[PDB]
Amino acid sequence: KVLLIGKMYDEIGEKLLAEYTNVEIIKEPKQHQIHEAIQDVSGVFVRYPTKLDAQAIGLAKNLKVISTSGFGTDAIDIAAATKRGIVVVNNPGLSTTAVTEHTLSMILALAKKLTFLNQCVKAGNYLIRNQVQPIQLEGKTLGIVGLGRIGSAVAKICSTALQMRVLAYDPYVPSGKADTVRATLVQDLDYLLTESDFVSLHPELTDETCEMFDLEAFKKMKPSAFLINTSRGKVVRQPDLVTAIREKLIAGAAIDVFEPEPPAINNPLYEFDNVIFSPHLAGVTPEAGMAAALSAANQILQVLQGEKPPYIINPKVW
Amino acid sequence: KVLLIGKMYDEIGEKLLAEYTNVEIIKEPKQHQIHEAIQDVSGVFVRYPTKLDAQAIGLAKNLKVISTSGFGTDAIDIAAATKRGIVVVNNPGLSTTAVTEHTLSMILALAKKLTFLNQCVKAGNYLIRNQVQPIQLEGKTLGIVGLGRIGSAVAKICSTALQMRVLAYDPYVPSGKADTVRATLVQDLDYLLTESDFVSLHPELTDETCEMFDLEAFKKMKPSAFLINTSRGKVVRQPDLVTAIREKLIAGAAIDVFEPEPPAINNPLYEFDNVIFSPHLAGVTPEAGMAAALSAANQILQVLQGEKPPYIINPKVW
Ligand SMILES: NC(=O)c1ccc[n+]([C@@H]2O[C@H](COP(=O)([O-])OP(=O)(O)OC[C@H]3O[C@@H](n4cnc5c(N)ncnc54)[C@H](O)[C@@H]3O)[C@@H](O)[C@H]2O)c1
Ligand SMILES: NC(=O)c1ccc[n+]([C@@H]2O[C@H](COP(=O)([O-])OP(=O)(O)OC[C@H]3O[C@@H](n4cnc5c(N)ncnc54)[C@H](O)[C@@H]3O)[C@@H](O)[C@H]2O)c1
Ligand SMILES: NC(=O)c1ccc[n+]([C@@H]2O[C@H](COP(=O)([O-])OP(=O)(O)OC[C@H]3O[C@@H](n4cnc5c(N)ncnc54)[C@H](O)[C@@H]3O)[C@@H](O)[C@H]2O)c1
Ligand SMILES: NC(=O)c1ccc[n+]([C@@H]2O[C@H](COP(=O)([O-])OP(=O)(O)OC[C@H]3O[C@@H](n4cnc5c(N)ncnc54)[C@H](O)[C@@H]3O)[C@@H](O)[C@H]2O)c1
Repeated sequence: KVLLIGKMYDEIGEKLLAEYTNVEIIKEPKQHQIHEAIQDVSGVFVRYPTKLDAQAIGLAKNLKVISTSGFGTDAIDIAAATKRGIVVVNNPGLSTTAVTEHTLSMILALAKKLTFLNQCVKAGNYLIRNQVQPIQLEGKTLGIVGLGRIGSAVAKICSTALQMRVLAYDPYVPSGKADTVRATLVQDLDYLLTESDFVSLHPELTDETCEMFDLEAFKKMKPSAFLINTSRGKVVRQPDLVTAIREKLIAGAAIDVFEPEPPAINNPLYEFDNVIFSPHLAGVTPEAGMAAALSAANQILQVLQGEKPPYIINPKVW
Repeated sequence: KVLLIGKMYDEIGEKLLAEYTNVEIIKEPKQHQIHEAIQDVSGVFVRYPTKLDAQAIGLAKNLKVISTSGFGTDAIDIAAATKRGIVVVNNPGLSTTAVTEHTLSMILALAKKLTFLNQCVKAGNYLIRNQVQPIQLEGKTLGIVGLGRIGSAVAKICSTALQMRVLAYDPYVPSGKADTVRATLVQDLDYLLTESDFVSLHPELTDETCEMFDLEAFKKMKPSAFLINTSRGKVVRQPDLVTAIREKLIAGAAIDVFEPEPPAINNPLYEFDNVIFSPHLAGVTPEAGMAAALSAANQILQVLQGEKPPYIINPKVW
């Protein structure tokens, strides 16, 4: 009595759901296919970015729970569920460890000039060791923008294990949270820009953070400093980032998120040896996919058994 | 009087020697320049790889201490110094943090397939994200070969911060050292090979460890496992490593040390996308150079004051 609008990130969530419910799978949804199989179901799983409009909720009679595939909920008609007594739940933060490790990977890679030194050896220029010198992270200053799930885990590892001085900028967290991860929360963003040897951004994308890192920000940063962005592409005004690299306002950057996405085949950032990329894979591990599949599949069984799930979007229904 | 055959890695070691001794510096030393300036000095610092033969030792009348720039001592005639009552000291272990960070850099890089994913994006193959999936380190098993200065620091960070199960193989270490870094010391090496998802080498190069990682070792390793070598090139028999990669006995490797060194323009390892390189820079940071310069400069002053230095190579002179 459950419909899967799109496949889950891991098959374990499908096997678990088949233990307790009659499961139906729609693989590539169109405007008409969804409804003719949604009219009688009691639970629905929506894969981002597939959309679920008011026409779909109106036809699902026994529907009691809507679950997204991840944090994204913009494609779902929340209003149609709050009035009808339907609880809607998302699955956020289940790739926190993945991006935390991925962020660390890019900080170390920039410090050890990894991708550059790899090509030099691969092209027989092993003697580049006489001209290039890596950087030791122990003792350097890390600037964390956004002390959320990822920012805290990154801060915790860099301050204690890597023995870095971690500054944090996040006005929406209690003043005592930065001390729990041995970081120092600051109130002025300019202070974090001038003092950091590395700047890694993990904030939510808001109207405030949209293009928060423009040319005005890059000027304040040390010329030897580096930028890491695993959050969202729009957080950095990319032309100003191209300017900072070319005019050497910063020593380099590591980029997992782009604007626009996907980045064009001839992105000007590709030319620089001090900029490295990953194709938006920071939170894409097999383990993270299982967690999203489990959390989404399991919260379905919670509502069908009367238990309050942890990630309700409309609390006015409980 | 103290002679510097070559500059120290940092000027701080030279300033310290000038505080207490009459210091002379030869920047690009020749064999005959050494002879004409060593006759009256009482301490000498030799920058690798310059050689100090019996002819130079024989001409140094007031000589009481010889200090190398690092761990390397093969260019010094120890026998000719041991006979004349001259103490020889090296400078090992002064880049422990550097190699620890560099080792971590390569473990993360392999897990996130960094250089491969970097080239794909830079060449317009951004859609490689649909075919390749990174690895999450949390929960995987790290096999540390050699639980010394570097092996312990790598173990401590990987066990607690990165949340890995850390195994260690080292028959010459007390059983309780692995517990101080939240690792598990094992007595059978085969156990570490079969259980590890990552194997990182940090042993001393002895006749026991010489080519310790041959084809028999690679067969026991998981096909999904990776190899990291920042210790010495002879610890891995390079042909067997080339075979293991090509026959897919292991998932990849990271190499900072080679045998032979330097690697040629046509090293067979270069063809593979799952093998990454650094040109023997794991322990080469500005901080590491300062520490080595201090230790080398300090052991010179220690012998000139009658104090026993900690890194004597020929203890039979004391
Ligand atoms: N991929 C990365 O993560 C990363 C990060 C930082 C720097 N780099 C690269 O590493 C190199 C060193 O970093 P830096 O900040 O000290 O730059 P730098 O210009 O301040 O000093 C680098 C030295 O190495 C020499 N050199 C640099 N690039 C070379 C090349 N392609 N071929 C031959 N010789 C070269 C230069 O003559 C210079 O003296 C730069 O080319 C930079 O683009 C790469
Ligand atoms: N590259 C990937 O694969 C990937 C995966 C997951 C998440 N992300 C992104 O990484 C980022 C971090 O994720 P998260 O789980 O930590 O989110 P989160 O909700 O846990 O934390 C976001 C933080 O941003 C802070 N913040 C809000 N406005 C700010 C501002 N003006 N200045 C500074 N800080 C501000 C908030 O107080 C919050 O603590 C998000 O933007 C998310 O979309 C990327
Ligand atoms: N740190 C690194 O640089 C690193 C580490 C491991 C693997 N790799 C590379 O990543 C790729 C995938 O890793 P794997 O161990 O899972 O290999 P795999 O043989 O287990 O299969 C990988 C999957 O991705 C696809 N794929 C593999 N190589 C591809 C390529 N060059 N272009 C497009 N699609 C490809 C295949 O269709 C397959 O389904 C391999 O090419 C491997 O050499 C790089
Ligand atoms: N730039 C570089 O890449 C760089 C820098 C420094 C050192 N190194 C090399 O890496 C290693 C540095 O490690 P370290 O500083 O901790 O030295 P270390 O002496 O403190 O540790 C070496 C360990 O090897 C262990 N070992 C000896 N025989 C073994 C065996 N048969 N099996 C397993 N383990 C054995 C010893 O018990 C010892 O603990 C050395 O090989 C050194 O030459 C490389």
